[PDB]
Amino acid sequence: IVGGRRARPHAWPFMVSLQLRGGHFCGATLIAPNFVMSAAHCVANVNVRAVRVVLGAHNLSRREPTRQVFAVQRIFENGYDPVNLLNDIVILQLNGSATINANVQVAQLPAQGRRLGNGVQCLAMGWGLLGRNRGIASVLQELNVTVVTSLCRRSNVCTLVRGRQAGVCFGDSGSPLVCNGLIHGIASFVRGGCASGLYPDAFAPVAQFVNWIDSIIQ
Amino acid sequence: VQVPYTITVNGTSQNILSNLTFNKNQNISYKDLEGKVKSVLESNRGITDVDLRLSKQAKYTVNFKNGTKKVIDLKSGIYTANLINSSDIKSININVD
Ligand SMILES: *[C@@H]1O[C@H](CO[C@@H]2O[C@@H](C)[C@@H](O)[C@@H](O)[C@@H]2O)[C@@H](O[C@@H]2O[C@H](CO)[C@@H](O)[C@H](O)[C@H]2NC(C)=O)[C@H](O)[C@H]1NC(C)=O
Ligand SMILES: *[C@@H]1O[C@H](CO[C@@H]2O[C@@H](C)[C@@H](O)[C@@H](O)[C@@H]2O)[C@@H](O[C@@H]2O[C@H](CO)[C@@H](O)[C@H](O)[C@H]2NC(C)=O)[C@H](O)[C@H]1NC(C)=O
Repeated sequence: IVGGRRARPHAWPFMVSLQLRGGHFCGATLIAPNFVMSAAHCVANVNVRAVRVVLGAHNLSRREPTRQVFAVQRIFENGYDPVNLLNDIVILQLNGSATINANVQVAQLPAQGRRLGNGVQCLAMGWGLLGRNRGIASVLQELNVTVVTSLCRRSNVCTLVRGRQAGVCFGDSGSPLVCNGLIHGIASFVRGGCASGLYPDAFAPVAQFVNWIDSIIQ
Repeated sequence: VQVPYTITVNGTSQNILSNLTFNKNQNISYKDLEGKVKSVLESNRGITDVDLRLSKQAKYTVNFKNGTKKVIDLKSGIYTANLINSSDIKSININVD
């Protein structure tokens, strides 16, 4: 997240860090005690047996006893198209169920088909790079963004920060976009680099997949 | 670690066999990978940034240790917002025109 701010500790208890040997590589969202939701491109080219799902984290550079760590037992995709970056969503079933508490909570999802109009105010978040240069964040970052429909696609939810170089960056893929308390987006891709100030960031549109999500998580 | 790569230009490259250098287990982005591909395009064949923009097509394919591949268009300016473990890359094939 470029141009954001630190989140207050555990403000977003559905937020998930997906990790490999070298640490965080993607975000995700807890959508049931034993399911998290991320971008399909986050795991298409990785060994899913090696992925660790870290719940209840805040500062990735510290040992945090509030953390719960799971492996991925099964994945579910729904027609992912990596060339056109369409249907960029994956559900990861954990090898167990999270213990729900103040720090680990399940996110709420919108109704099937709900489409956000131009101008809706949202919040992005993640542990991605803090700038086009510089490295991943330690503390979870959040950023006020606005839904936009110009320079977008109907198959995406896109967001912009007016008149500033701010937006998602590398390592933010898979992270939720929260609008009116609901998870409306999964970070997918950027254009012309991070935080160009010109091209909106693109999110997979969660509301278009709710019937499928519900069939998997019951 | 060493990662082999190939460069094909107008279909008629593929003579040269050498490697790229990555840090073991380090997470990198596709913008990082783009810069490495553009660097070896220039040093190995003198194909500059200007040359890439003037080309009809310019792509590279990343082959991964899990058997999958990802095809990146060097002219699209699109980047997925993920990080990738450099140890998961098996090889890279670059194709200009
Ligand atoms: C569910 O899986 C977690 C995570 O397993 C680790 O990470 C996986 C990606 C894979 O690399 C596994 O081989 C790893 O063990 C288990 O958490 C581990 O539990 C063991 C025993 O309790 C403990 O010694 C490790 O430190 C834990 N690892 C981490 C990263 O927390 C967990 O035990 C599994 N759940 C059940 C019910 O078996
Ligand atoms: C920046 O965003 C925060 C967070 O609320 C977000 O915006 C909402 C419209 C909706 O998308 C939520 O799901 C998001 O999480 C804003 O905080 C809110 O501010 C109003 C007025 O001050 C207050 O009544 C709410 O309770 C606040 N909600 C929370 C969760 O703090 C904040 O106002 C935004 N800042 C700017 C400058 O737009």
